[PDB]
Amino acid sequence: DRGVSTFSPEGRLFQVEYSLEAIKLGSTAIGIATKEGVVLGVEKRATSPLLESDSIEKIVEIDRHIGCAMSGLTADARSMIEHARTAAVTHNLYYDEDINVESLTQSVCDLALRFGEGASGEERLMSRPFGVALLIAGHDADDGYQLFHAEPSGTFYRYNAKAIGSGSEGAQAELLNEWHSSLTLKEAELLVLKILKQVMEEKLDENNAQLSCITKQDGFKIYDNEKTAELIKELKEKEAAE
Amino acid sequence: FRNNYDGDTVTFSPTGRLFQVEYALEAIKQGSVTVGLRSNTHAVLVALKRNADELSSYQKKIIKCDEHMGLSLAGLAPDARVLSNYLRQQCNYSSLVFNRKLAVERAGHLLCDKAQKNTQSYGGRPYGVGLLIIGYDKSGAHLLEFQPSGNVTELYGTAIGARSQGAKTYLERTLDTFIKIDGNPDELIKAGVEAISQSLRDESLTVDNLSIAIVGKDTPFTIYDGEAVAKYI
Amino acid sequence: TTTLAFRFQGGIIVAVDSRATAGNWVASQTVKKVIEINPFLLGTMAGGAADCQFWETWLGSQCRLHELREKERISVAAASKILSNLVYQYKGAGLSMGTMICGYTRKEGPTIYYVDSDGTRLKGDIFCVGSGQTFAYGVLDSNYKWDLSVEDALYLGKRSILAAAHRDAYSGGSVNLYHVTEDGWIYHGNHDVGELFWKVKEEEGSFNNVIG
Amino acid sequence: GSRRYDSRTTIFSPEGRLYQVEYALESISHAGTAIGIMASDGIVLAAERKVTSTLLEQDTSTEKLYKLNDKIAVAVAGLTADAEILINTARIHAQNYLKTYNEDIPVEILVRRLSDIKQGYTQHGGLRPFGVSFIYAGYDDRYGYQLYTSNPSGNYTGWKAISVGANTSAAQTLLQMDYKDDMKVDDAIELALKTLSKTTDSSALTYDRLEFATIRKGANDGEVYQKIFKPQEIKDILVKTGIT
Amino acid sequence: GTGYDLSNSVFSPDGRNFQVEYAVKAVENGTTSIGIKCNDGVVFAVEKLITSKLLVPQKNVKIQVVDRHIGCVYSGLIPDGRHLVNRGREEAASFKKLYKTPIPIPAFADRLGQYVQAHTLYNSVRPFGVSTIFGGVDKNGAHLYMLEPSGSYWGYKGAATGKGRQSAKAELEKLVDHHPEGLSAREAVKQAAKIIYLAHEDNKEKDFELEISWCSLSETNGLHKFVKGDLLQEAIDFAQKEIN
Amino acid sequence: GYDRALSIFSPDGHIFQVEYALEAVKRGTCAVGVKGKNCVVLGCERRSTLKLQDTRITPSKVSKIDSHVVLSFSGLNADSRILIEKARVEAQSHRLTLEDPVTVEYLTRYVAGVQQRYTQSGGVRPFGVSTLIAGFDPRDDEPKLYQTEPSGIYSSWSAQTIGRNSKTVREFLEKNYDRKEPPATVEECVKLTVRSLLEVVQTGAKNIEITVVKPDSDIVALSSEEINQYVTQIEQEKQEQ
Amino acid sequence: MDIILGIRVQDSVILASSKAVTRGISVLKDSDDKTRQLSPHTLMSFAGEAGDTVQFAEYIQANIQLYSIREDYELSPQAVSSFVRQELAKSIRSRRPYQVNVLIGGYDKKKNKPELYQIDYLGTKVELPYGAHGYSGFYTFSLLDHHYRPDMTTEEGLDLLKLCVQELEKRMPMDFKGVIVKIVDKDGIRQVDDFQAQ
Amino acid sequence: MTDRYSFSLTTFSPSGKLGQIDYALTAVKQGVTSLGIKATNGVVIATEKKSSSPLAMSETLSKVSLLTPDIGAVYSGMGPDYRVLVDKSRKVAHTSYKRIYGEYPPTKLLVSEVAKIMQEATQSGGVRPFGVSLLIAGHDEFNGFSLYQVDPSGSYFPWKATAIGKGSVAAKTFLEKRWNDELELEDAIHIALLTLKESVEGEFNGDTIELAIIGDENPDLLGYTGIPTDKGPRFRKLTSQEINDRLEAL
Ligand SMILES: *C[C@](*)(O)[C@H](Cc1ccc(O)cc1)NC(=O)[C@H](CC(C)C)NC(=O)[C@H](CC(C)C)NC(=O)OCc1ccccc1
Repeated sequence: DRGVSTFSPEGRLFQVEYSLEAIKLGSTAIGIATKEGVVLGVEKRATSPLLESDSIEKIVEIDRHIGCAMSGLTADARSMIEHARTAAVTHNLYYDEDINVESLTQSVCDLALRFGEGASGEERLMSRPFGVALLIAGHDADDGYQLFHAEPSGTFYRYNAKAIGSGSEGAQAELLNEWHSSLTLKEAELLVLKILKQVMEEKLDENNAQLSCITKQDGFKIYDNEKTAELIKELKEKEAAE
Repeated sequence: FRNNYDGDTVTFSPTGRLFQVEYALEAIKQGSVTVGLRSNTHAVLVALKRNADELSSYQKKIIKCDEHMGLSLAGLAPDARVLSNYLRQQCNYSSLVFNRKLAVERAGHLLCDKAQKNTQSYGGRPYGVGLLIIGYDKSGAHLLEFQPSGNVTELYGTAIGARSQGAKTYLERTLDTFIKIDGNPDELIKAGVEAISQSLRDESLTVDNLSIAIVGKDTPFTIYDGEAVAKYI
Repeated sequence: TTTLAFRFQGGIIVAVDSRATAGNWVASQTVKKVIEINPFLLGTMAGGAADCQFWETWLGSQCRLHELREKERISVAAASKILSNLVYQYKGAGLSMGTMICGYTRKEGPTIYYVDSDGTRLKGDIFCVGSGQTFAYGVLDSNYKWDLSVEDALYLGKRSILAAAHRDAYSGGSVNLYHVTEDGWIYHGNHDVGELFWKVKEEEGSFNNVIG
Repeated sequence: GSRRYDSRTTIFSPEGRLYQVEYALESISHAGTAIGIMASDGIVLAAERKVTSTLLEQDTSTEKLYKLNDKIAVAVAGLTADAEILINTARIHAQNYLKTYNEDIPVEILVRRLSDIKQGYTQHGGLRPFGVSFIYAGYDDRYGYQLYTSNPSGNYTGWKAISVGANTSAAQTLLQMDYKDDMKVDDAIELALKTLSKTTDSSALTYDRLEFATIRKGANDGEVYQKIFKPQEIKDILVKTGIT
Repeated sequence: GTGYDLSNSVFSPDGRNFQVEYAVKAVENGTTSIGIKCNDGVVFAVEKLITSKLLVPQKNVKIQVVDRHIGCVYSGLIPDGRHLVNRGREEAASFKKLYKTPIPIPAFADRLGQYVQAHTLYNSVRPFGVSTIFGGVDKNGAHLYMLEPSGSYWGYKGAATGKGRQSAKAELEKLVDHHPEGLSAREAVKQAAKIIYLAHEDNKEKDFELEISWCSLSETNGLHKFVKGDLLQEAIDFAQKEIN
Repeated sequence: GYDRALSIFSPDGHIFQVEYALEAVKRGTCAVGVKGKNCVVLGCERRSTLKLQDTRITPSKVSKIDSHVVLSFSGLNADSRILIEKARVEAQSHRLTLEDPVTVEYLTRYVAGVQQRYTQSGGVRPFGVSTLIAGFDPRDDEPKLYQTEPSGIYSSWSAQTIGRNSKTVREFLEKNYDRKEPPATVEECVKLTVRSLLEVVQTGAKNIEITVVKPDSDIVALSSEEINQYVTQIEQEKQEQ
Repeated sequence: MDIILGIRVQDSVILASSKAVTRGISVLKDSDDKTRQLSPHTLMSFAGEAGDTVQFAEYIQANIQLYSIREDYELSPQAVSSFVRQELAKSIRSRRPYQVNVLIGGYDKKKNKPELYQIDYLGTKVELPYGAHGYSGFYTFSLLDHHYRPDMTTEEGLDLLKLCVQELEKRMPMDFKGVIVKIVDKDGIRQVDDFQAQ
Repeated sequence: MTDRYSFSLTTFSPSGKLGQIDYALTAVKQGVTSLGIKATNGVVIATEKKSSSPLAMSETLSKVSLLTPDIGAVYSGMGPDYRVLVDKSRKVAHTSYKRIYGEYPPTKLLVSEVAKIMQEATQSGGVRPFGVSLLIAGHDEFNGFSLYQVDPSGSYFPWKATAIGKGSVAAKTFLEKRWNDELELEDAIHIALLTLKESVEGEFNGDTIELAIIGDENPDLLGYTGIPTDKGPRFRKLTSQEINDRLEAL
């Protein structure tokens, strides 16, 4: 066949690229970073009315100051989260302090290219790249609120806002306009909620969508349905208002 | 042709080419531009940080390896991390064991040798990143260009990345000029920014988009970004 | 070291001394022999300083991971077994630590666990661990009632560690108190024996030996 | 590299099938038929020797019926060599169980272990599966008489009567036709011989082309006895049942 | 059929190893370099294409030393050349450590020989993309060697490889004939500088930089040293003169 | 030594080996599970390509991981054993260290990870198996029902099915299961289960086995008759119209 | 050592185990249950080195339970003891052996007979009418060698134990804080909560 | 480096065939003929010494090898594969039997060992099956005389007499005619020589033939005396001379 870590003539790694195609088929995930915190929202996307929508966990807590959202082959994200959580706790044990959001992200991305069948560089024993992308959002005393996009390519970017998954290119353009350096947390919440509504196939409600944020004061919290449902209502109203 | 000899690095084409290595090189080109130039007292790295969206950052392209050495990356970020890190250890080792700062020329040999290994054994893939190493050691200022092929060269100045050909011609001209910017850092830097702009086209180097690093006689390799470079735009 | 912890009607009381020695040299009289794993988990330290400090701090990190992983507070039983099982891995290597793990999960209620480097893990209502455990037991055993006021229980505790601080050459410094209700642990201050002794002597009439 | 010559023996077909297993089974289908019939007072194992000659030493021969334990025996269909590899490791497992619990290994426990080994070559390692199918005939104080069957896939099941190898579909129909729950060893012995007789790809069903074995609990005793019929014994029982 | 050229250790119908031959192509495509054996030592010289004015002159060195008496120069994939020297260096240290005496040139040759030949035995490795000229002075004379990607190597009076191996070889052959008594270290150094200049015609498009080194029992005490300053200029001129 | 990457991405972003693993699940016999208000039921169909088996000793489809948790599946039998085993071992290990039996979600999450792991490790193909894990968390009475698949994904269902014709029977359950009022009884819960199986089993008294799990390690399987009685009464619901 | 007694009567097996847990000069606990239930009809008591004791017990408990679920069947007492002996026998020749002695008492539902096994940390197994580990054996074997009859009822068995426990309280130097008794018969395992004065 | 051939080189084809085993058999079919006949008091194995040049010394090339003092083997197919097989066989006879029980292994077991080795070269990663078929003849106290044939597949069966290689079919037929369960060793040796003559194109004498027997004990070939229980090896290779003598009575 052809090496799992081969280069296309255009200078790209097939497996990583094909990996990205998979992520495109994933459920939408959006993150907005403001000076009042970072907001993370995701499209549950239950595949059947019998599936208990709240057993869908696409937003998880890395540490009290770091949380993340995933898109694509979500099963692949478990070991990533695990690695992340451990790295956070471990850092704290060794240094008596919180792991910087960028450092944590850098650590997760270090697993990215560790795949192959005998790649001369260490012991990269993983048959394929990860089929999921992550939005790592947190806060630290050095660079405040941060939003990161971690991909199977090993590279991670920092965004003020970012959308990944099925409705990404669409939602991304939206964020472009809507985002400004003085958004409030509440504005960002509604905003994410609105953009999810446009890209989602299903009619957004507090059951096929989930919000969450991370603020220096109370850290990472996942909004329980009731809390979100009202923001949904509040959004429909502000929209109908013009 | 090619299609049958580019399945992996361990294969030679009928003409003697290693396509996988070549495709790796192709990732460098697709990478943002960066430039390096040195006088006899300093060495400077001016790198153009590239952004995904206007909501995304301009991914850092300058890594410090030791107080007296650093480099700029053009290509796969992860690979630059791997390589920079390796260099950081070699520098560290040299200090701890011999209480000696690592010669820039030697750091180059180490990088070449490490890359070469991924081009002769099955399974591995070449590194998809280009590196520009600058440093001040026991023999003055130094500038190195590192190619994934394993080829490392020492120059007075140079550039790699997209449209890098602009800056490279400009410096091949400005040679006699900047090579004498001894004792003056701000000039060598300006001389660099004037080389990097020779490869622009899309936009103009903004503040949160320009990145410069310097090292020399009495300057521990340091990196400037944003406000720090404002006075160079 | 002297440390104690006992269960009673109002929850759990935990008292410890704060002296650290190396032979006959008194290296410190200001040591924190109690680690707060979390809002409802306390670990006491008796034995080798490094051993306790290091491994109990490590225990803390393990408890945190359990909570991130299971989205639920780790039980006092499981928290203690983790330390226990770890310490057992090193059995025979020389680790030295007499530990007490106290907490209050809704599932177990007030709970105290004794865990030492021999690999012994015991559940109980009363425990005194340390070079001065016998001195504490003497005072504590003879005044304990399940029905003590959170005020009295607290005192008895403080008084027992005081007892030990007096008779045990390797115990002393000050007393650190804690109370565990299902609303978590509640620090009840540090009481320097330097003054606590005389005060209790006068106000209590005990320590009737010493000339004051 | 070598990836060029790798047959990838452990992959799924677009239809969710395991090529190698399917082909291994295809191989098994050309193997001499083996039959196992379980009666109330015992189990019967009969097998047809694929290819033979005048010069072949049938006395010292064995290519289908192997004794695993004293209470368990198997009938083979496929690569004899592959079968022997599994037979031996099977024999070891039995002994470990004994040395550990001071009790003979329950029939299913042994069967599962062997089947698990097979399933292994099905999911990892990049090696070909074993081209073997077994009919296990055993007895234990928990389920008494038991009959099992395992194949390349690593799947195994229990039967009252079963066949493996060549013409199983034909043999199964014939068995499903004359089997009766209350049967008796002697009855099964005959049912077995008849079935083979009607599915053989040969002219006649002679003794020299057979292997026969029964596992009874000899009334005058109280314990289990495995009997592997000798050429002469087969020749007799062959005439008696009326096949001369 | 075909495809005998896609895997490294494969034999083609005519008994060749195409991958090794393709490696040679990479070699022929590289800079030219040579070696001249004289009456008490050896001289090495190589062409250094000046891709640009940015190349710090005299810096990017190519000739390498092994131990203290061996000099190595190669044409082809430079990184591969370094790799081969790193090995040789260890190969040498190992020898000295056990036998005390520094490794004899012939002995050293086979070390590199065997190692290179090794990379033509498996399809999991690529052959070396360089031809190497190396040598030095030992317990009994001076020795010049050239090693092919095939691992093949022989002793030479003069040797050359790379882009202008023919021009060189042509020149070398002249020398061999016009000096049956033996050239001198001083002589060879100039002669070499010339041959590089001549052989540079097959690449006359780009400007180059000369590099020479030598090991002479009398001129360097048997140690490998680079030709610098005056002696270098003197030889550069001796060539510049006869190039016209 | 064998580490060939058998599960890799294709141009469209699919891991064909995992995909084909699901095809093996579609082929396996059907399995279903519906949770009541105080119980969970697991029904499975029985093939008939060959009938003359010994039901006593032939391995049953519903397996006990611990005294309070069961696991049923659709797909390759051989493959399931490997998972059942691992689950059972992890179950004991968890008791040994945490001093408390596993929760259904935990045991499910573990099984799922094992599966996920086989999708991105060298030299191994994915498990051609999907499972339904159900039971009651320790000292809890709220029923739990989860499902896993080759990919390593897992979630909880009010009711679900896997295997051949699961398509059909899922519809039945989608328009027959009211989350508002779940089968408030073990009986009406078991009925809803058979009804859904009949949609596909096509009259199979001996081709249908049900298992009922109640709180506090109360697990029991129904015998032909008990089930046959449910079939009988149900066919009358039809004829009485 | 601690007190570990076992006595097999007519239709059951009785295990008596001391309740004290002493470390150094202090009696840390006086209600210790030096036993683990391996299966519904098999009980194992143990004594020995501080950590090894429970670790071993629980390790064996886990394995038997795993066997039970895998095979949906309860191993016979004989089989379980054979498993435990092999374990100890492997341990004795390992880097750091388990220093634990055990008594395995179970009711074999297939034979409908109680069984008592004594196995020491070396992997020395033996079946007996009655057994004990430690110094206790030095007083109880002759005691039982006198007052023991195979046909004794469970009740006669408990009186026989009381007689032993009294002899041990009289002559043994240590205060073992009484014992905990448990009965293993055709109906499982149950604990006599009233022995502190029966 | 490193054998990265960790997968099987022999696999099942859609038809159910195991190609490499088949091809290995084809290789055996081309090999020079060899046979074996079992008498009531001995066994005889023989083959043709197809010298590959008149300059080569046929002696320095035995196709008939002694595995144990009571077991000998001969083959048909690829000589080199045979050679290494004999080595492994001779060794396994010790490691797995003599060193454990203090006595040489009985014919069936040693054969069983060889068969195992061959079976593995049919499934192990990165190897091709053995291109040979063996005929092993031996004698052990509890099984008497026996003759076995081992194939590349690893399968083996006991024979009264049989032949492998080039003209096996023809030779097998000729044996069925002349064999009977009352043959004496000399009768079989004779019959052997006859059957072999049909398969030989050129010279047929004691120098172009290799024949050995498994018969009575040769205390003369023991090498020492003083131990009653040790009577000598039952395996003996016939000398070029001893053959010719029987050829004149052909
Ligand atoms: C009395 C308690 O055991 C006390 C527990 C404790 C916990 C945490 C911290 O930071 C301090 C103390 N520990 C000690 O008193 C113990 C002495 C006896 C073993 C009880 N002391 C040591 O652990 C000692 C503490 C240092 C001063 C930090 N560490 C040690 O290295 O001492 C061994 C020693 C060396 C030489 C002479 C005699 C003893």
